[PDB]
Amino acid sequence: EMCEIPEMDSHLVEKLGQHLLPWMDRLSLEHLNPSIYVGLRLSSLQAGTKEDLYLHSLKLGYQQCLLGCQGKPSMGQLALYLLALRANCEFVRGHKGDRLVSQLKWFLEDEKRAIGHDHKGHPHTSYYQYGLGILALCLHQKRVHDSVVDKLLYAVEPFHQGHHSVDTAAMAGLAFTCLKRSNFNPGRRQRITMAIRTVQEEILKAQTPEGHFGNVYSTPLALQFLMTSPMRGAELGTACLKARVALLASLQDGAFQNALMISQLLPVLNHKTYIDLIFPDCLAPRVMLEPAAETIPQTQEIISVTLQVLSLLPPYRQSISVLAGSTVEDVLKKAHELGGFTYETQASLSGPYLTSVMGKAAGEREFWQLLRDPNTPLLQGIADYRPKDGETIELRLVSW
Amino acid sequence: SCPPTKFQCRTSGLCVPLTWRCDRDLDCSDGSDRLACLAGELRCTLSDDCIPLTWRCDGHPDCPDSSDELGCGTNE
Ligand code: CNC
Ligand SMILES: [Ca+2]
Ligand SMILES: [Ca+2]
Repeated sequence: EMCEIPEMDSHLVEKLGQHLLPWMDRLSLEHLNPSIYVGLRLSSLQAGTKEDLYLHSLKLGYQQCLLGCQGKPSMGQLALYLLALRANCEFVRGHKGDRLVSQLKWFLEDEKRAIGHDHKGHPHTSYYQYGLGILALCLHQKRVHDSVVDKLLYAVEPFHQGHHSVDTAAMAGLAFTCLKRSNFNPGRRQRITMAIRTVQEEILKAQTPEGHFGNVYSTPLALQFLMTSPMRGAELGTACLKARVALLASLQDGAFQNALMISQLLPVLNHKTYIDLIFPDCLAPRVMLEPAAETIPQTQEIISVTLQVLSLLPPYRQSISVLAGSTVEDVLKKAHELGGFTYETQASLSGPYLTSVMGKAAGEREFWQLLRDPNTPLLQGIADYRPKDGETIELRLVSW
Repeated sequence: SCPPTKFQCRTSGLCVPLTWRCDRDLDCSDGSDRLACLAGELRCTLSDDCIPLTWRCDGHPDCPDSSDELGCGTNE
């Protein structure tokens, strides 16, 4: 059947938008987020004249730093900037536009070379950004060579190496879908068609008993992909409705507070996906967002959190006291304030990313993994996860 | 209502740099605005730029002078 998510409560949706609203005023290149802009335009919600200023900031930052800063955007972020142009019914154009396109095309070419004629090699980034970059170029009707598409095809086709997340598979499917709708790689038409089906079954098989596809935060992008095509022979309808039940429970439980996650979910709640950026409808009516007038309550409770790092000699294990409601990053900050602990973060569209712990920076295909007790990886980053009293947070350097 | 080392625009008033002015494209509003190539690569005609062979005749001008998208199209 077909993947359909029946509309939800307008108040739940507006609540999501209000989380997104403060970011509309944060125009610092460190804070600028093309994904927020895309997600807001594809939604039923609107920020009014704030949007135009946000877009202008994106145009300033991205075109001056990539063609000229502090930390110019990555190529993956450039791809999302391209999606933002489409969200405003623009095609990338002119000499700056044309050169930005070629930069992204260089990104894919380098990543293709890294993967190799062999297909063992990893991308310097991820297959997620690989798929995202193909999608971005396709949405602006820019063609990539068959050999570039082949890498994404081989990554999901039968007897592929590695294992990919639902998120990564969904982004691949979105790329494939854009190629198919645009008739862009006729020499790979039949393989592209088969890849889309493959991604669909991989995603449905990844559906948990609670209803989510992988986890709660993979469900939005997965639903985006599933919504773009019908699935005959399969029971897509029931799968998507069970995903809705899971999604709804997570919303009412406050699972979606991170801005980029909201920006990936809002299109779904408006029956739209990134594929709607092929033929965008920029003038479709959207409800204006006003600031939530909500009085934030101040806690009076102290909680203690055990912070531990066993990846380093000598190991670190300390009980850190913070106000109830604090984030992991607050715990980290307080550990640093007590002495004996240090760390580093870098900016990303999902917020602060943990790069270094106590002098040790994650190397190639390594990262600092966040875990809680017992041996359970967090589903949120240091700025979003809020530990309970008595919980133990581990920072573990892992290879993937 | 704008700065000295930036431009101003007349319909949005959103100020714009002026290494953007005015560079044959509409950044504003209104309008008041040798090192041998690697194997498998290809050199541009009016410059030193190198591009993968697969970017020749792919519908987008990757060379500053669009050398790669001239002689399109062939047959075979
Ligand atoms: C690949 C990827 C994936 N990951 Co990771 C996973 N698993 N991630 C990152 C990878 C980065 C390295 C790499 N080679 O790219 C990788 C494999 C190490 C990974 C690790 C993180 N991930 C994890 C999560 C939970 C986040 N990640 C996602 C962005 C999940 C993503 C899926 C998704 N839906 O986005 C994902 C598929 C694609 C992200 C991307 O490239 N976006 C496009 C890119 C152009 O935007 P960007 O902002 O510039 O990308 C950077 C950031 O995304 C940063 N980053 C990656 N993950 C996070 C998570 C947070 C919370 C923050 C603040 C930044 C990041 O790394 C990217 C640069 O390489 C998120 C959806 C994944 C998910 N389904 O759970 C999720 C985030 C959930 C949320 N509520 O925000 C970890 C927290 C796991 C853990 N318990 O340790 C961990 C972050 C630890 C830390 N040091 O802060
Ligand atoms: Ca100009
Ligand atoms: Ca070309």
